[PDB]
Parts: sequence; structure tokens; C-alpha cells
Amino acid sequence: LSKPGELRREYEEEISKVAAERRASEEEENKASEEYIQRLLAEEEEEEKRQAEKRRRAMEEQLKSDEELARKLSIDINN
Amino acid sequence: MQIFVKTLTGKTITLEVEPSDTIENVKAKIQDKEGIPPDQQRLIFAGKQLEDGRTLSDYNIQRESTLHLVLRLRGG
Amino acid sequence: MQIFVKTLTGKTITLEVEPSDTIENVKAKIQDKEGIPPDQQRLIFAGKQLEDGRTLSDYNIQKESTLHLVLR
Ligand SMILES: OC[C@H]1O[C@@H](O)[C@H](O)[C@H]1O
Ligand SMILES: [Mg+2]
Ligand SMILES: [Mg+2]
Repeated sequence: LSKPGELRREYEEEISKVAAERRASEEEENKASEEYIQRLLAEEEEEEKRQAEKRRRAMEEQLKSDEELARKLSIDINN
Repeated sequence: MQIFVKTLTGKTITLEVEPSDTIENVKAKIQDKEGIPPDQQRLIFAGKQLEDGRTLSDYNIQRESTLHLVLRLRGG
Repeated sequence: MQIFVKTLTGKTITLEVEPSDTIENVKAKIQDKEGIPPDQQRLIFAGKQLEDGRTLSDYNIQKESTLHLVLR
């Protein structure tokens, strides 16, 4: 008894629901990826800070050691 | 000749056909009327799916016979 | 089959692929549009990093799926 477009409009409404389910399914996929990336970049930022901190303490200890040698030197060359 | 086409939600349409019309022809008539793509349509009569290359007379579809229409629904 | 690749800058590029394409094919297609060498590309889908030898259908990647590009 289908009026102009009545079957047509059920078809369009039913296609819309299939599309909405795909978008819902994709949202779960894309939120897993976006939280994965957040963690990955945070872990790589922490690693580089740890490396840079290791470099800083090595340079600071070299400085102290250089001064230790320098004092033993200056006492030897001036008396 | 008038035949009727019915979906699983209870809706019925009327089509003007000739027994020598193929099923592909019928599905094109349904497209022109309801905007459903032929490759999304499945038609059923007398316990079988109707193949595109066969005619209505091949399946003994006559005046005021009722076909069932099943829609393939595609987001993909 | 069309899929999307999202960069950290937020832009989206579109790729034409087939289910049989490997992740390595996809990195080559990203190279062709962005100029990024494949060996600097990490690809992520559904929260996991994709392996070069496996195929898109191996990961259930289908049309209008979104892959995420993160550079090494
Ligand atoms: O591998 C991804 C799976 O997770 C959901 O999105 C779907 O059921 C599958 O595609
Ligand atoms: Mg037409
Ligand atoms: Mg190339």
C-alpha cells in the first residue's frame, strides 16, 4: 500500500542505522589508537628526559673531577 | 499484468509487468519506483530466490501473484 | 577500497588500497603522498601498531577504517 517513497524512506532510514553502527564501531577503534599514541609518546618523552638527565649528571661529575685534578696541578706548579 | 511485491516489514507495492519480463527487468522497475539498487534486492516466490536472467513466466508468476522482497542493507 | 590515515598534525589523507595489500604497501603509498620514507613510519589501527609483512585483511582493516601515522 506503499505511498510515494514509503518503501524508499524505510530503506534510507535502515541504511542510516547501518552507517551509524559503523561510525560507532569506528569510534571504539579510533579511541584505542588515540590512547595508544598518547601512551607511546609519553613513554618516549620520559625516556629522552632520563637520557638527558644521565648526560647532565655525567657532565657535572666530570666537572668536579676536573677541578680535583686542577687543584692537585696548581699546588704542584706554583710550589 | 499487475503483480505485488512485499517486504518483511509488511509493505506492499504494485508493479506493471509482462510474463516475458526478466527478474533483472523487475528489479529495475523497483529501482525506478522506490530508489532501491537492484544489487540490494532479493526476490522470492514459491520457496526459491528468483534469478536475474529468468522470466516471470519461468517461475509461474501470474496476475496478482505476490513476490517477497528482501533488502541487502549496506554501510560498507 | 578507501581508507584514511591521520597524522599527528591532525590532517587526514585518503588511500586507495585492497584487502590484500601489506602494511609495507601502505607505507609505500603514504610515501607517495607525503614524502615520508617508510622506515620512519609507524602505523596504528584499533590501538595496535601494524606489522610490515601482514595484510590489511589480517587486521580487519576495511573501507573507511582509519589508520594513525606516528613518526619514529
Ligand atoms: O580488529 C578490530 C575489531 O574490533 C571491532 O572494531 C570489530 O569487531 C573488529 O574490526
Ligand atoms: Mg532506472
Ligand atoms: Mg613510491
